[PDB]
Amino acid sequence: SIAQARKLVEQLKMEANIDRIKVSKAAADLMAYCEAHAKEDPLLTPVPASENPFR
Amino acid sequence: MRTRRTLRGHLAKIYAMHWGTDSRLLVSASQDGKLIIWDSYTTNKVHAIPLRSSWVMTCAYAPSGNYVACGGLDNICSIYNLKTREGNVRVSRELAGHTGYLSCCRFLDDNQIVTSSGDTTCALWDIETGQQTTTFTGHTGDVMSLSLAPDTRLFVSGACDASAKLWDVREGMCRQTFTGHESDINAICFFPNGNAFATGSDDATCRLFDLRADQELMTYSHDNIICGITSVSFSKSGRLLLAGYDDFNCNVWDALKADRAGVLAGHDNRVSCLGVTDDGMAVATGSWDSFLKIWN
Amino acid sequence: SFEESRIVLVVVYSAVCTLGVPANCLTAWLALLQVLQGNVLAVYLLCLALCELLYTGTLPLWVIYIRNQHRWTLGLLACKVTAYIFFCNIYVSILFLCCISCDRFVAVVYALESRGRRRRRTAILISACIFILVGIVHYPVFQTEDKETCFDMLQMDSRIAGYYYARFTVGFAIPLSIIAFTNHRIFRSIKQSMGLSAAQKAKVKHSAIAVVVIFLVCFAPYHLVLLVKAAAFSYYRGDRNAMCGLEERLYTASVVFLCLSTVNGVADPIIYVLATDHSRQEVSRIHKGWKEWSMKTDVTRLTHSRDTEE
Amino acid sequence: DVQLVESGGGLVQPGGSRKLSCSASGFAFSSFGMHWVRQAPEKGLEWVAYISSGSGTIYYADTVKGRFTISRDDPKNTLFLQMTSLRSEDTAMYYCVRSIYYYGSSPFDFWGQGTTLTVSSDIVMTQATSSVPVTPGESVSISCRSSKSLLHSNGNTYLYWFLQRPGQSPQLLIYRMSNLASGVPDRFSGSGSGTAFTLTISRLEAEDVGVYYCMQHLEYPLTFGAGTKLEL
Amino acid sequence: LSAEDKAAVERSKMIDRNLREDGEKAAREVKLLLLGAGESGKSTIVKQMKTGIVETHFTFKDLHFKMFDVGAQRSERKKWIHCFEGVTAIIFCVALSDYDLVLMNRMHESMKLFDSICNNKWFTDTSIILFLNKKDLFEEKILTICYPEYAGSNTYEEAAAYIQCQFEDLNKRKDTKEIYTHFTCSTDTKNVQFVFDAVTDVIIKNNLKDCGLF
Ligand SMILES: CCCCC/C=C\C=C\[C@@H](O)CCCCCCCC(=O)O
Repeated sequence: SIAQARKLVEQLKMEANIDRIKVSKAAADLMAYCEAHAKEDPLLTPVPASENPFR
Repeated sequence: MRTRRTLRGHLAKIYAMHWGTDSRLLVSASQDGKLIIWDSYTTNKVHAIPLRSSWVMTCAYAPSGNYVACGGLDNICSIYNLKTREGNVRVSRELAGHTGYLSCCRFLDDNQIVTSSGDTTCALWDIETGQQTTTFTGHTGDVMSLSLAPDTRLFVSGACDASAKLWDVREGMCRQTFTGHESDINAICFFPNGNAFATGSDDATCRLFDLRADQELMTYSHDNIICGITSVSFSKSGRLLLAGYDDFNCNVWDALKADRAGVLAGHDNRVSCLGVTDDGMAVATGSWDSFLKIWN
Repeated sequence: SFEESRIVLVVVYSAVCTLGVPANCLTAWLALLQVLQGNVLAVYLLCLALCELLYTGTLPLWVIYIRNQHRWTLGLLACKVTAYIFFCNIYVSILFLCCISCDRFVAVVYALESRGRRRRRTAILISACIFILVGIVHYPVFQTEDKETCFDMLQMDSRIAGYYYARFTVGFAIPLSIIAFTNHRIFRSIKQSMGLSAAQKAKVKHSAIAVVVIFLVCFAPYHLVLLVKAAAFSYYRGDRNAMCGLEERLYTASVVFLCLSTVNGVADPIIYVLATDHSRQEVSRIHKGWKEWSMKTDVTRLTHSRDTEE
Repeated sequence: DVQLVESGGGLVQPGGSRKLSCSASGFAFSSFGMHWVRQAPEKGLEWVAYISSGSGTIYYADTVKGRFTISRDDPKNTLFLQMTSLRSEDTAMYYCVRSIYYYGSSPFDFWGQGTTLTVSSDIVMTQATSSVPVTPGESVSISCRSSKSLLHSNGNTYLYWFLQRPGQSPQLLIYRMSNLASGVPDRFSGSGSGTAFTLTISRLEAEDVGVYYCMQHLEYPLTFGAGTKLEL
Repeated sequence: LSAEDKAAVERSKMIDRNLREDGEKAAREVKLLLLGAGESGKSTIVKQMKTGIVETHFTFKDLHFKMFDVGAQRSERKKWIHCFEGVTAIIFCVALSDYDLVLMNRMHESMKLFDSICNNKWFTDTSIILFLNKKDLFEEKILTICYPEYAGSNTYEEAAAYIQCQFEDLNKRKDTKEIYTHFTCSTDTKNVQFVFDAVTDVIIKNNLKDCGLF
């Protein structure tokens, strides 16, 4: 099992170039994506019967 | 929050499902040996696929809709042409390059197909040659589920390592190492933005991640919830997280806050697969009680 | 004498009906509860429940309408319909017990053949044939009307009693032979099988013999007071109109036999939940669900109350 | 690919009966629904008969009821149709037609060679003119005028349009007003409102010559259009 | 609501009739789970009834037998063991002459596999059958190498009784489960006779539950 570590640790060192964001800005992506498609979201803003084809 | 139609499935059991691009048709996979393409509005099945290998655990519906992929533990992935001149369903080619059990097949493109297998590695396949172009290694556990981005360029897979590893499709290179799980990742799903993803596992804790952050934003856990998680899906606008559970009921948590927004207790059996349409009108739930049910 | 014994008997009929109605009413619903994940015996006991309590409930209805001293305020069309319900319910119940025993035999011995034949569609086929056979038997019964006393009668001719002896033979004796045949073959096929344990062997012996014994001890002595008619009326020694004591003793015997047969009729859905082992678990979880939706435990209410008082 | 060869289309005595059959090979005729279409010796396609995949539903036309019969054979993989009481209007160049039915299926996609049979209310659709002189390279349009609207309650209209190449089997151009058929160039494109309909022939060249037809698919008695010649 | 909808109804009825017929045809076959461990005599057992898992079909009298051989899976057992929840019988093969081979002797680890598979939650009530292998070699060579705890005679009958007794003592959460054991001679004509009588007894006892009798 000695050999299996070798290609593993370079697999760690090829992840030295981790892209970085801030978790508050990461969640800012999450919240800012919501209102873009919230006008077509039928779960929190369900479509009434005339625009609803699932009746 | 109530059932609008009940497909009632086909014969025995239901393991995986995949919503089509049309958002009207779904594919249903089961251990019986029949794959059924279903219609949501008319509650009428539109296709039936016999299987050479009865044991199947995954299904993929192509974004074009021309092809459907089914596979199992037989080490052979079968891609079927739905639209033929004959009108039948014929497997385009056998894909036998793995030494384990093909846990999840996904359709990046018509040409490029991503398969996750019990060989503890993933491989991009080309339908013309039946040969791996890029093989993604490093996952110590057997990769059980992969989630693909909308861009179809970067995808993540998850295994029995309690960890997730990102992959670049072009060069076969591990892009990120996510950790934080306490158990095997039963299922994984990608956020429709393409910037984040959240997972669930047998430790009854849903966990949110961002690809660039490589960090846990917040965990979704309840004391009464000891039941392990078998499926995860998202709404089109966020503010939602649909999640199957081992407690014989599905639950809906808020994406941002994870309150107990929706209690979903229709199915009597373990919710094997949970899928949401690409436009997001309805949620489809499938289980081994032979029943398929679509709610709104 | 006859009037007071009859009136206290029909009061006890009303009491037995009041004690027995919710059990059979719930029995139908439980049969519908199993019919989705149901075998052949599930829908057979469903049809048994749907054939039970209709006459058994409506008999006390016309009792409490007019306490029967042969008074008929109705046009007697309901009394003929009444008899059509009672006799047919008895015959379908007994031959249904015979056919469930036959299906037990064919399942235990011819186990390979049975699984294909145990579709629920094959279950609802023979039942209609049983009922239509009883209907052809009852068609002359409808025709042989003399516009006379139908509650009880006795005569030298015994034409009605001759038809009743024929109905006895075609409806009781051969069914008993079938029941005995299939149960003793169950006995032999169990004791020659060694894989099943001796305790389970004894338990199925006890259950099957218990069902056979209750069917015998209830319905068969009635059949004895039916079969006595052939000899007794044929020699005229068991038929004298002026010597009314014979009519008295046969009438008291018939009303006591009718009382115990109605007791067994009430007990048939009770037997449907008693003797089998699975019914203990199903009745236990039904009791748990009844307590759950009744909210009689009130333990969380008790916690809230002891928190509020302090 | 597929093979549809009709059998024994010949002379029939007036008022008599004759078995016609399209021998079939190379497709899942077990899972496919089948139609028949009549072609009078000069002008006019109109629908005749329907047999479904499961042989349960049988739909006939006004002059077709009773006097015709239809049948099939799954192990030998072929299709029969018997015609009795044959007169002058009963003579036509019948084409054996396959049509599978589900969401997004393309009915009336393939045709046979023909039946050379010579002896001796309803929705009304008419195309405006039956003759349009053209030039190889300029865009033209032809319009089929129905009598009632084809827009169903579900919001999807049912409307299939056909091209007939001179002397041979026809093709399907566009189905349900928006979907081009396979093997068809994109230069053909249907358009129009829910009641008025018109073609968009663009940059026509020397293979578009022939007669063009329209059809409704909102009522079971299907009736094609009159046909419009597109001469050079 | 037109000819297209009626035709879709006919096709949807058609495929359901085909599905029902195929399900009834498939339900007759008896499913068997083989769990051969290494040199447990897998080639021997497949000869006696005559890259993933290997499926085989053998017919005995009037009864069909589909058995799935899980061989060289090389994966975590839990993730796919439940796929065989509906199987009627689990056949186990164990070599008896592997009492002198240490990789942790093969017998002890085989016992651990049996303890794990018996004590699971999915197999609460599934009848367990186990076979033997290489018993003539075991009797010929024989004790102290693998089981000094026996402290008994090297007589084949006595030793084989001890070994089979200890293996049948692995009935954890097997109150409803049964352990049919067999002295497989490895040359006995039809050791499928044990399987047929065992599956017949299971079918009989489950038929009692189908009637609700037991
Ligand atoms: C012998 C003394 C006189 C009192 C009458 C004694 C018994 C009368 C006993 C009754 O079952 C007989 C009445 C005939 C009913 C016909 C039944 C028709 C049928 O259900 O098949």
